[PDB]
Amino acid sequence: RDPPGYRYAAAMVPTGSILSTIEVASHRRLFDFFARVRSDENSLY
Amino acid sequence: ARHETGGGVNFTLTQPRGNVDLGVGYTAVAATATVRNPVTDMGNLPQNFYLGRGAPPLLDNAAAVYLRNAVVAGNRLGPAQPLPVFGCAQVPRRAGMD
Amino acid sequence: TKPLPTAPMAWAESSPRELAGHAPLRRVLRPPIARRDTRATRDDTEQAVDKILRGARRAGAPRYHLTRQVTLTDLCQPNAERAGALLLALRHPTDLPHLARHRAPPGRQTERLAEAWGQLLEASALRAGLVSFNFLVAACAAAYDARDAAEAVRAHITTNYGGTRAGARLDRFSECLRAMVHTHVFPHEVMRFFGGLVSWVTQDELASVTAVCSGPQEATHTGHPGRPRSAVTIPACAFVDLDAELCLGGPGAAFLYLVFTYRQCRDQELCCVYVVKSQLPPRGLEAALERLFGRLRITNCTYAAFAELGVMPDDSPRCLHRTERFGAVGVPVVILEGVVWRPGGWRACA
Amino acid sequence: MITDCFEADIAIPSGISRPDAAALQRCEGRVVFLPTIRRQLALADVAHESFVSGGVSPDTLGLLLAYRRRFPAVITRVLPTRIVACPVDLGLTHAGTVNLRNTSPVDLCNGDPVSLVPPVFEGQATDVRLESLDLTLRFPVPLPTPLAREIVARLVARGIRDLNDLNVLYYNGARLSLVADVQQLASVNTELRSLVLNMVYSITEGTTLILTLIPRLLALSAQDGYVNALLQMQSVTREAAQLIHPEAPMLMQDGERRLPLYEALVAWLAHAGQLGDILALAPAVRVCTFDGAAVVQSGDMAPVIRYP
Amino acid sequence: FEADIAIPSGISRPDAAALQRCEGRVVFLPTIRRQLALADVAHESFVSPDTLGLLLAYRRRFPAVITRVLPTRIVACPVDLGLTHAGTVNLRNTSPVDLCNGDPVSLVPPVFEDVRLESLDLTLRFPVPLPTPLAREIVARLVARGIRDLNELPDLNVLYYNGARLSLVALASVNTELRSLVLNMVYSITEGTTLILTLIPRLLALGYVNALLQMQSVTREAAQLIHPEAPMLMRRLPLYEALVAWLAHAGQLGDILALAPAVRVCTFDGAAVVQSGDMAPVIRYP
Amino acid sequence: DVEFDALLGSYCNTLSLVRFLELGLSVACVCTKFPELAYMNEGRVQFEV
Repeated sequence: RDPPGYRYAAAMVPTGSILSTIEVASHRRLFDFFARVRSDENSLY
Repeated sequence: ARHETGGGVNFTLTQPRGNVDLGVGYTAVAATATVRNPVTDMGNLPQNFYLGRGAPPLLDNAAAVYLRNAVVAGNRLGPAQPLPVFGCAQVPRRAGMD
Repeated sequence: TKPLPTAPMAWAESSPRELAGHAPLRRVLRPPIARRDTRATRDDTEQAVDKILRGARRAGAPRYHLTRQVTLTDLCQPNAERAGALLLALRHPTDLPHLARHRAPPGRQTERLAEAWGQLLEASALRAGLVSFNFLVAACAAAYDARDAAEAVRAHITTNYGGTRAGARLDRFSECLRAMVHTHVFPHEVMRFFGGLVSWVTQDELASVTAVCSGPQEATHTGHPGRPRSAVTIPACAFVDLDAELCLGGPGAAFLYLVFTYRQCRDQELCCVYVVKSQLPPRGLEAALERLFGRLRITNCTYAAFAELGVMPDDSPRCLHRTERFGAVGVPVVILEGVVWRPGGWRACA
Repeated sequence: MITDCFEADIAIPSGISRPDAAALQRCEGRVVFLPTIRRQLALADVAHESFVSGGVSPDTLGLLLAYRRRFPAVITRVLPTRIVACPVDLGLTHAGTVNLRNTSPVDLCNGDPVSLVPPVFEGQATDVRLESLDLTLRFPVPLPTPLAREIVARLVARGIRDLNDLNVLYYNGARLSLVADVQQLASVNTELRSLVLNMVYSITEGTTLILTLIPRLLALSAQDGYVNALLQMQSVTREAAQLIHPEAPMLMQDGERRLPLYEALVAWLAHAGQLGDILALAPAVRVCTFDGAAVVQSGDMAPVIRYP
Repeated sequence: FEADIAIPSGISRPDAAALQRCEGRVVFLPTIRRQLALADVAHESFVSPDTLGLLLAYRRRFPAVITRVLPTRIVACPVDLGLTHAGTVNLRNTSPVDLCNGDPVSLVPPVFEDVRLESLDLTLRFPVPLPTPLAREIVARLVARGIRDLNELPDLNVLYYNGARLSLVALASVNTELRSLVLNMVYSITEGTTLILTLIPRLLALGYVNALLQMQSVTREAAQLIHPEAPMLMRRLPLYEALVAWLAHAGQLGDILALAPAVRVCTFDGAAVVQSGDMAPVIRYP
Repeated sequence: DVEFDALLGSYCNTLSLVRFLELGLSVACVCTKFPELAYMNEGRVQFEV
């Protein structure tokens, strides 16, 4: 497996919004790099 | 055209043509004047049928082999090598012709 | 260079049909789809730079495959033999004292081949190398039917090949091959075809032999621009027709074939190599080998072994029968013309 | 090009009726046996009247035996004045994709080698007769090789009955019957001698070891379902163990340095395993479609790559 | 001509390096087609076969030698078509046998001793490219070993090629893997030599054929017939229909056990002997 | 006697050319074009929920 974490500097400037909101973790298998965070985390920085 | 063989390159030319004979009736004649030398020697060279094939052999292999050997032997014609099964019998080659 | 025979002269440039594709594709149009509805040298070396430039603007010629192999010159010589001769490659020779010990019929000498090979390394001293074709005739010269040219091939090889007492190799290498027939490892299990000569580089005891492993013969880069042309030369002991012996005078492409013949008698064994020109396919060839070589079949359970060699693609194939001078000895040499090499595999006939 | 395409030109004669000239364009990719590899032949050197001996028209068994004396060529293109063919024995095309046509009732698959047979089948012995020239063309029938190894086995075995049924096949559930026909004695003895020289040469002293292993097989076939499906309901070794109790020789002459089993198999392969090639001819062509499908149907043309 | 084999995405760091390790190794693709999936090449696509099964399937599929291996697709040049177009392709040895110059090279299923892609979960078994004189010997030894394991010898486990010792032993899986050949080779002989034994005493008809037969059988075959009939005996037997089913079976094993070459090695400006592990310049077109 | 044969008329078609963006289905697409795709390994898209 090669799940490289997403790129926060780029995602700091998004191209377009999502619309629907759902619990995401309910279905994971659509994605590759999937991460949950509680309110903040150290590696973000 | 172009065709390349043996490393050499070969050209060939062709032309289409046509013939119509616009005479009605006999328009030309061939008269045979003289006679150069006859080709075939007018000889005597009788025939063997043992060159040929397709006749039922007479029943005694003692006799059927007997005749053939007493005929085919030494004949100017009769097969030299025993008959090759497939294509044809072949005439003994002559040393020289006249 | 722009002559005035322009009916065929433009066709010798490979043409005007190069624009046949180039006009509606490259010349027109805006489609892919539109909308609807200092005195002598330089110029002496300067035209040599232009010759690189004349070669760089554009990149008929059939293809080859040239091979080179560095070859010790004990048994074969690319030196005495000119361009346009057959060559034959080999395997490693220490497998010879091993395979003869198990492939022999019961009641023969399995230690015969094990000693006969060491007597050739101890006779050519007075390793999958190469054996040229002309060298192989003089060894098997004592088994032929046209023995006079067999005594002419031997007449020059003792005097022209690099080495002392090449006739002592000829009398020993044939003794090796007469041991191959007895020890039942047949020489067609060893001899491999190597293409016709174009060029060769000499040194002490080794040679860099270049040859055509596949393709036509007459247009190879022979190396000499004065003579970039070579024809195929074969001694007349081996060249056996099957057009005359089978009365097939009908025109068509002829096929070239390498043929071994075997003779197994008690200490009287023979070797013969033949190059066979035929109009026969390989599926209809062995029936002719039954006809000519049945005397060796009755007296022996194989009797022959053959392989493909090449095709003369002419409608009328062209042979020659001359006596060339290799050194100082005239050998009756059959010269084949318009020969295209394509090899093939071997065959057993028990 | 000369090594790639070496295209024989059967010349067409001058006077041909349009019922017969349009018969040739219906025969685009079929098989023509060139007698030599000339670049110029005639239709009289191709047709079935060229195929006859002196007064003797060959039967369907002997008609195989003079295919292999000639050069099988696929016709590539039929011009109005000549017919262009590529002989297979040299080399097919530059890139090498020629087209046959299934005159057989049998479909092909990718990778199947194509052996060609004289027109054996019922309702299929189809000879294009050119009545405006009196030339009949027996175009042969291309088949997959598990058929042509079976049909030639049917035709050989039927003639050997006549020295003292068999004529029905199955291929992919299609019952197809071949024509029961008279067979000439000169053709059968060429086939009969071609077996017994090749079978008896395939027997060596190692084969007397293997014949001891026959009652091992009937001991083994009653256990495995594979050998029970291998032998047959109608084999010979199932009867040739119950009459035959062999024993192996204890010592052999120089039996330590020679290999008894190894010498038998190579002597078997080079004489008996080769034998299906000897009676018939060799499949010099197999089918490699590019993009269409895995199966070329009957009547449809089929792309073609040379076969070693 | 060159075909592409698309790698499905989701390849790990070692599995993407695993396809990089097999640069010039042989691949069978079912049909010559421009796009083709990597499941078709894989060992899963062969269904699982034994060594009689793989020799059937190497005669239907079309071999391609892998050229440059890109990270998204695998580029494959087929042997029957694009090797008459592209002249020389490199090919890597995996055999323990050094390839000499100008050798007809066949490919053989790996009987001796196989890259598995874990992220994709499929195995790629590649054949072992060794030349045709060995290919006819090694299979004939391994069949002959299987018969002496059906009751060995001190010999027959050892081959010498080019002065080098080969080891077929290096096993109990191998003898059962190659077992369905052995049950066919034993059947194809013992059915053969009984039909000979049931037809020569049945006819022995004398035109000259029996004169050709019994003179060639003069203490050679008829003594071999009598010594078989001494270890034997001498209703109507279904003889003439047993010929057909044997000829259809005997002619079929000759094509499995042919092991025809595709590759000839015309080296140029290189060694005459390509070692094991190295690449060999490879052609199939004259 | 006098006789004929005749062609009375001949009729082609017109291939309909259908732009994809004419179809309502293009709603579901967001189409953009790399001029070069083939030089790209795995591409990505980030989301943040």
